[PDB]
Amino acid sequence: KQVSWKLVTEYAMETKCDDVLLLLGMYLEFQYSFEMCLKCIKKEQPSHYKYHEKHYANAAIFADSKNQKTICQQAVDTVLAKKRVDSLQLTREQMLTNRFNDLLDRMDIMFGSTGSADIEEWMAGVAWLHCLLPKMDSVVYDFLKCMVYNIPKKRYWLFKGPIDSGKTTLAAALLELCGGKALNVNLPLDRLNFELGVAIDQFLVVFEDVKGTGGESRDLPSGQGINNLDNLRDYLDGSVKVNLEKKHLNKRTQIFPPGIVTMNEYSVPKTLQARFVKQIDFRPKDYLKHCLERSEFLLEKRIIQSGIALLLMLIWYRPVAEFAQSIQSRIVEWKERLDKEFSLSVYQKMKFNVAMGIGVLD
Amino acid sequence: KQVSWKLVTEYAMETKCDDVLLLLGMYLEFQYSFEMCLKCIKKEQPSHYKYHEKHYANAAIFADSKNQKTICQQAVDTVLAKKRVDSLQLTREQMLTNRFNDLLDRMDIMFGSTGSADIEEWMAGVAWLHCLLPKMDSVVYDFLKCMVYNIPKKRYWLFKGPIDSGKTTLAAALLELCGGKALNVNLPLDRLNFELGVAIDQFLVVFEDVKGTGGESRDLPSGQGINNLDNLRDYLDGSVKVNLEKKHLNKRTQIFPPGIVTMNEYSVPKTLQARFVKQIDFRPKDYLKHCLERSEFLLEKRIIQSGIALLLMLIWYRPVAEFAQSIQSRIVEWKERLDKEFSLSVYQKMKFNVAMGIGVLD
Amino acid sequence: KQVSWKLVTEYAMETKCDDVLLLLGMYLEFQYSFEMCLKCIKKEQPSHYKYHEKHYANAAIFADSKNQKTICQQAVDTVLAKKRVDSLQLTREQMLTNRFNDLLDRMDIMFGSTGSADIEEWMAGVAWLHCLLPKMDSVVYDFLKCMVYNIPKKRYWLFKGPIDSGKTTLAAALLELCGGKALNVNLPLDRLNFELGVAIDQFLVVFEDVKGTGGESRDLPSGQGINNLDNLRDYLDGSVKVNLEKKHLNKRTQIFPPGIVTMNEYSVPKTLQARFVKQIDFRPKDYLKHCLERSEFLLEKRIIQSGIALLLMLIWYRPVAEFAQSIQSRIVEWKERLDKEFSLSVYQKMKFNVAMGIGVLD
Amino acid sequence: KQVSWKLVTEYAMETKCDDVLLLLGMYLEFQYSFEMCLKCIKKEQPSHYKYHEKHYANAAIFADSKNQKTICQQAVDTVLAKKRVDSLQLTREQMLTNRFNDLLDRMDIMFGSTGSADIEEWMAGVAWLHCLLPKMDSVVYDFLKCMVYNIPKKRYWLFKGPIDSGKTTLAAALLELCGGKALNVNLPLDRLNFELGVAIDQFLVVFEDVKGTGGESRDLPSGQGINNLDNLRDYLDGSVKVNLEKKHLNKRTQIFPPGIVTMNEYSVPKTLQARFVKQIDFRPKDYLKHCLERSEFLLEKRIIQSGIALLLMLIWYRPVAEFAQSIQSRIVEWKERLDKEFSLSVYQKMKFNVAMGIGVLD
Amino acid sequence: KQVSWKLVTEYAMETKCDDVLLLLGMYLEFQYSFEMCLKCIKKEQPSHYKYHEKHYANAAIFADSKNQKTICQQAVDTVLAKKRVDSLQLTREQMLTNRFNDLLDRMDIMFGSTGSADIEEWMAGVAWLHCLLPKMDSVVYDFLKCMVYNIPKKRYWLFKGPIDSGKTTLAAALLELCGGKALNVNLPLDRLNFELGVAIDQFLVVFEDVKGTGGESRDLPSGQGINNLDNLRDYLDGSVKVNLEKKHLNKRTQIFPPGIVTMNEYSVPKTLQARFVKQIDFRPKDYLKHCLERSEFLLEKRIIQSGIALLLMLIWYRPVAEFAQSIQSRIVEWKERLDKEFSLSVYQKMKFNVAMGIGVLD
DNA sequence: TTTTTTTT
Ligand SMILES: Nc1ncnc2c1ncn2[C@@H]1O[C@H](COP(=O)(O)OP(=O)(O)OP(=O)(O)O)[C@@H](O)[C@H]1O
Ligand SMILES: Nc1ncnc2c1ncn2[C@@H]1O[C@H](COP(=O)(O)OP(=O)(O)OP(=O)(O)O)[C@@H](O)[C@H]1O
Ligand SMILES: Nc1ncnc2c1ncn2[C@@H]1O[C@H](COP(=O)(O)OP(=O)(O)OP(=O)(O)O)[C@@H](O)[C@H]1O
Ligand SMILES: Nc1ncnc2c1ncn2[C@@H]1O[C@H](COP(=O)(O)OP(=O)(O)OP(=O)(O)O)[C@@H](O)[C@H]1O
Ligand SMILES: Nc1ncnc2c1ncn2[C@@H]1O[C@H](COP(=O)(O)OP(=O)(O)OP(=O)(O)O)[C@@H](O)[C@H]1O
Repeated sequence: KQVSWKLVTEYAMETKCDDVLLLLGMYLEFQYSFEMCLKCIKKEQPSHYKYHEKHYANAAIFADSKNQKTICQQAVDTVLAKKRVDSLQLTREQMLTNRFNDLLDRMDIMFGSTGSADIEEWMAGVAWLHCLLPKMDSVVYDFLKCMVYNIPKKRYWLFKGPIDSGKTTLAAALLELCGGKALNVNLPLDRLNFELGVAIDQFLVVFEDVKGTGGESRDLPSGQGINNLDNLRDYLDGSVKVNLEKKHLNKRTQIFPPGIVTMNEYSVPKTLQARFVKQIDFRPKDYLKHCLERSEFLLEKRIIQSGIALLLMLIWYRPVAEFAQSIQSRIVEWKERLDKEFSLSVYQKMKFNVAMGIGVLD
Repeated sequence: KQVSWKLVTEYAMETKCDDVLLLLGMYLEFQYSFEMCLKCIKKEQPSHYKYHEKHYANAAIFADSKNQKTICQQAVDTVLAKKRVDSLQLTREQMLTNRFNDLLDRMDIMFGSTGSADIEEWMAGVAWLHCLLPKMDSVVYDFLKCMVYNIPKKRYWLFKGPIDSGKTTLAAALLELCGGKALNVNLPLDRLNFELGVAIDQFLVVFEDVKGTGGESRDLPSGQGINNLDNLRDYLDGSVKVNLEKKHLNKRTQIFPPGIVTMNEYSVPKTLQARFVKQIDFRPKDYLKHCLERSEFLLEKRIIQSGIALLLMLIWYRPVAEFAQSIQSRIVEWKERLDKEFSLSVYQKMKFNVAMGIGVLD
Repeated sequence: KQVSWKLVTEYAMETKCDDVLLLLGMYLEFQYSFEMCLKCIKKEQPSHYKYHEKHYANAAIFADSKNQKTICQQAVDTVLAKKRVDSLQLTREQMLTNRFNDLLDRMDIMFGSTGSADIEEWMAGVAWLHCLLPKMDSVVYDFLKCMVYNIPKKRYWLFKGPIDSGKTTLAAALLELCGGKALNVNLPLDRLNFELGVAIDQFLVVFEDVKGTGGESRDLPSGQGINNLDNLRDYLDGSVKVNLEKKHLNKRTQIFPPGIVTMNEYSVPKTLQARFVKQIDFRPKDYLKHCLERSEFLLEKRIIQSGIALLLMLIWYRPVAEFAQSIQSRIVEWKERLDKEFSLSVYQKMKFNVAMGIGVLD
Repeated sequence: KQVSWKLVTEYAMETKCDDVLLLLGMYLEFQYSFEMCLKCIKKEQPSHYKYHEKHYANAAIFADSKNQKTICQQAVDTVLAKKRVDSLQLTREQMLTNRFNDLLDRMDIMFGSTGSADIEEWMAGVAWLHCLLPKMDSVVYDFLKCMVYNIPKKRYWLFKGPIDSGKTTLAAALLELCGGKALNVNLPLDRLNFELGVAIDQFLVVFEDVKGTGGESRDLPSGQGINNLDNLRDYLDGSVKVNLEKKHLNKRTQIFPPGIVTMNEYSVPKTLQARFVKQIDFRPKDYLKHCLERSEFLLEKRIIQSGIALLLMLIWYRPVAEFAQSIQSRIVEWKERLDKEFSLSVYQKMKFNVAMGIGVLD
Repeated sequence: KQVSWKLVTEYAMETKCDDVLLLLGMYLEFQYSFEMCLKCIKKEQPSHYKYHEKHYANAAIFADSKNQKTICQQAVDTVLAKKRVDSLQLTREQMLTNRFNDLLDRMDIMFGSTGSADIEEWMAGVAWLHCLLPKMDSVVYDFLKCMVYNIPKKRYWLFKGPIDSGKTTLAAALLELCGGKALNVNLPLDRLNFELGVAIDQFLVVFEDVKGTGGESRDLPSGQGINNLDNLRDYLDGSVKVNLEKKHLNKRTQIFPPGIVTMNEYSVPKTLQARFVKQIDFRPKDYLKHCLERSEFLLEKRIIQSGIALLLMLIWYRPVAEFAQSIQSRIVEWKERLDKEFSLSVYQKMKFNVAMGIGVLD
């Protein structure tokens, strides 16, 4: 009798697991009899309780194997290969669809009866977030389209505002929605090339709080970020491929992803501002501050930064046809649930409440 | 007949051996006759005497294997896998339960029939610790709670006071209770960027004495930390995930852990000052150090900076319900032992000798 | 038939051999017929003549094997594994008496009927040696106690003094007496990461003649060595475990060994002086030079370097009660032997020759 | 009927071969019929023609093997193992006694019937070398004795003086006589760690023309060598065992070899000067150049660089009693052979020609 | 049946195949039937068409193997091993004769009826080369004999001249003539250690265009070359075996080859100046320039750089007597071909054209 | 995995 390396490879695929120890550990759990498994009876972790019965017989014989890490390494290679194929063949449209489908799957758990989350608290987050900018959901939808099209030159958005104007909050939320990375170009010009290597194969990137010079008039400390950027023109426009470092390893060539730039109100050289479409800017607004102060479970649960919160806002506001055709079925049922759960006047209470700067969950 | 790899792996799981060499050495000890194993008869180490008879026959065959380290490598992977699994499938509350459970196991054996320390020495330790700062047990319990929740921004406590004021001393014990690491930022900014990654997968972190700049106002050596820290604000508040830098080494996207700052009395820009939940002051105390020299077994045995002394201190003050709900069983069992073995009056005598700074024992 | 890996492993354990090439060479000597072995006949090395007969058969078959280095690798692992086990489970006393026993055993040879060197020379060495300092025997008792008791922060000693003050010599004797290890420091801190690997599982370590800074006014060459060590405060203080590198292997984490450091009389930072129990001066008591120049066998034989000279010094001065109990009869036995070979007059005659800087003997 | 790994190992021992590729290359040559082997018939180099006919049988089957490099590695391991066992257990006198036996064997071939060079040209070279320094052969005898005794901190000789004074020349012949390695320390320290790795198990080292600083006043180009070397006091002193690198090898711990430093006359800091027991001040000597110009065969055959020449000098000059007793039988024959083949009057005539600066011969 | 590893090794041997990928690719070409092989039928490369039909069947079986890279590894190591053997066992003269066989083989193909070299153009090259310095043929012969003798500290020639004086041109031809490699010492001192690695087992080296300092007096850019090279003084002298390394290889110890240094008019330190046996001063010359314009087939076919051009010059100018006895017969045949093909007046007309600054042809 | 590169 023999271990089926195939069945392990299935488990790795179905779970999208790609750490050889994470895989090895979880498969070994299945050696004990599913018949009595506490995690199963407690319906505790889906990547366990969905699977324990299926894999039981193979996991038992795997537990005797003299070869365990070799099997897991071949299984891990299979999952990395799948990512590699997808990265080079898929449309950007499909990638976002995949990313969206995964978030909806995790929301099925969070707000399922087994789940711990409260949909009303998360919806309170959407109201506060929606209030942050006029026509927030149109801003979000425009931004998403822009990333999916990745049209050259028309690729980069600028976020301006004072400290605590929320730009870092929203950037993080978008980055959690789409997937991507942040970068810090305030560095001197030697470190920069290794720094930029981070972007390789990412869907999206973000430039955090760049520093100009002479803004210390406005008490904004000087730095070189702008002067670095104003010499990175060819990366921003995305019109032609560039070579990206990574430490020790060889250079690789691709188009530098689209992205977002964030700053306090330093002066922007006219050369650089031409690189941006659609400069958004942010004020402070005392009532949002007072509201957070009276509904701190938002922050304490990290709701306001979540990609899940943005997805909920899109479902609440956008027409179904705006979603990619595959997920439209899941979109319909989530609209259905949300319509069933919040009658609109509930949401009007929440919005009106935030406008009064009182605690959104009155 | 041939070695059971499974039995070796059970022993590794049961004894939580991380190290291939440590595993190999101990398992080879079992090859001699259990039926007169003198180490067992001397009841020296549980890791041997609790297992030798059970593992004996397999250990005999193990000695003749041509392949020994390969068996041990796979067994060690099994233990490391269990860590990685738990590290992604638990509440912070569960982790503390496990941490405390294990320490209590050590107290059980250490103060057992093997009786290898006098509890009173630790109680003098507890008494010394408790007199350091008002309601010292509450300080532990509330800082502890604070670290369990990891609520954003409500995350950093400042410890301040002169040289040799015990701030370093306290943290070392407390960090040993919980698990985590120290850090330094008295650094030109590059060297900050090579520290950061030691925080990876750390439950908690601590800043060693921060050199502020311009310290020579106190005649303190100036160093870089104060401005660096304000220029690190988000790592404090733990609002949004990041990835962190050792030299070279790996990271996985996570929030920067909560923590503690320790300080000789440099200034703070109220920007950085606003980042904190608490200030707590320190000094040497002169009767107390004249007690230490009169009480030196405390320091010889290091108990003064054992987290065990904190665990014991908590058990003396806090009520059973205030504890991890299953382990509450063990809590009463130890409260029974402690309250039986020690009246409040004997504690008051120690506490009084502590108060005099005379050697705690009389 | 086939090689027994067991018998090779026994030889490695029994010799406590440590290097895989050394073992391979050592064992292959046994392949020749025992009956005529010249090394056996003329009793040159215990490591050979004790064993050739016992291992001849297995050595003959070993000499043919196509796997010889693999066999030796497993054996070397077995010796290393025992070291690792003992490093955790033993008391610092138990370790120290193990060390002393091997010295006693060697002396049973070196003054046995073979007795390959003449105890008078060694005692003359011991004379020059105790004559180096006030209370030298008591000073070493204080040192040894300190190293067993292994207290944090109060953990290391400093030697200071001119070129040829002898400080390095005394360290080398204490290093051998304990069986510690020695570490360079005058290097960049990346390279350090693997030198420190030698400190894994050692009773003790030493650092040497560290290049200070600003020394040039005295011709004293400044260097990175001092400033590098400014960082390493936990390693010195022994406040918590640190992980250490080892090559083609796991890293491992433990408290860093206690130790000492020596210097010629550089500057010292006020922050680091804070972390040594004891600082010791050394001087050109030039008449000692005059003697040794004229007593050269002591130096040629490295007698005044030998840890044996200190073990002899200890056997002379200290009461058997001051020794660890288990060996105490061996102390009597050797004490008697020296009394049966010497008297305080004889020592004091030699002592006075050293005091006179005249050749030790008349 | 497969390859005998034993016979391959035996050949490697006989030849004293370390490089696995050199071993592989030479052993393959034996695959063809020795019966006609031109390298045999022309008796070209002895490491072939002595051994070919014996090994041919096994060399044929070796040539078909699929494991070839693996077999050669094990044989190379055996040679390296032998060097390490000898390094620990022989007296330094024995090492040199064995070394002299090898050179004497080569002199049997050099001046045999194969007779590739005549004894008079080397004896002319001896006269040239003895003319270089006052009491040359006495200096040779002193140096050997110093290296054999290996007295700690009295281990190093400094060769100093202007360019083309001959210090490189003299160092070269000693290095051949004793066997050892050259090292260059002028390179940056971070590279240097692996340079010293070559010194493992070596008898002797020579550091070549390290560069100082400040002698630019005379145009001596400045460099790092002195400062690098001054980090290495320990390695010079031989007081204590130190740790040595190799690529992909863990550190070896041993005492670092003694030997020679050459310099054009930069200044030596006191701390470094203190570590040289002797210094020799070479000087340019016009008539040598005019002799050399008319004695070209010396340089072409590299005669004055051979340890062979120094051995011939010692045999001409020293009492038989100074040689280690085992060799003295051979010394008698070489003394006889020399006195047979040369008058003293010829040697006197030669040294006169040298003294005149003329071509050595008339 | 099974792959014959011996036959692949024979192919590698007979093609001198140093690179494992190049070997693999070419051997796999043979798996198709030679009977139709277009590379054979169009006689495109001799290292294919000579061998295809012989190796065919073993190529077909090799094409199925699962070990293909391992077989190529073994074959390539024997090619490397044979060079390693030859490096030690040949005389420098006999090496040079082997190299001349190899160039003379290539010349049989080049100037063959097959192939395309019109020897008229190459003889024009000899004319232009013979103009560059007085007594050109004597200069080349003197260099060759110097390289054979390899006299210690008389090993290096220095080429000085204005930029554009043919100095790298002449070096290029010598390097091909002798075999050997070019090095760049102007690198930063860190990289330099791996640079010198390529010298291993090479016969000759050239240092291109070393920058001095202060030559900005002529607008020579300054750089490190001269400083670095004087740190390598030991390597030039060639008396003793230096240590060399390549990436991931442990060091090899050998005598560093002789060679040429090229530079513009920088000042050169006395120490480094003393290492050169001969200096040659190149200069711009208008007639060569004006000739070369009207003679550009020389440059377009690189005749002026080729070692083949120098060989033709030697064959023209030097007696049969000066070659070694093995090649002398083949030299006579080439002398016969040249004298038949040309005549003095034809050649003299070329030199006359060049000196007149005409195109070489009229 | 070390090593090389990074890091110095
Ligand atoms: N309208 C607002 N008025 C006042 N405070 C606000 C407002 N919106 C958000 N904040 C506060 O700002 C805090 C910090 O948010 P965030 O880091 O995203 O801002 P930011 O503008 O990007 O800041 P910075 O430039 O300092 O990084 C939030 O946690 C919230 O408490
Ligand atoms: N309150 C106290 N009473 C008695 N002794 C104390 C007290 N505080 C500290 N000391 C002594 O000083 C030692 C050093 O304490 P610690 O390193 O924690 O102080 P620190 O304030 O962090 O010092 P520094 O700022 O100088 O680094 C303690 O371990 C203890 O021996
Ligand atoms: N009292 C003394 N007077 C003179 N010389 C002494 C004295 N004590 C020791 N020495 C000499 O010191 C020499 C070297 O000893 P050692 O290396 O231990 O000294 P050190 O002070 O550590 O020197 P360094 O700092 O140079 O390494 C010995 O050979 C010995 O002869
Ligand atoms: N004392 C001398 N007088 C004259 N010529 C000498 C003398 N010694 C050496 N020579 C000549 O100088 C050449 C180089 O000698 P050598 O390399 O030994 O000198 P060095 O002083 O060590 O030089 P450097 O410091 O430059 O390396 C010898 O080959 C010989 O031709
Ligand atoms: N003496 C000369 N006078 C004028 N042009 C020449 C001369 N020699 C060669 N040239 C032409 O110009 C170039 C100059 O020579 P070369 O290419 O060898 O450059 P270099 O300046 O002498 O060398 P390097 O770049 O190594 O310092 C040649 O390639 C050739 O085309």
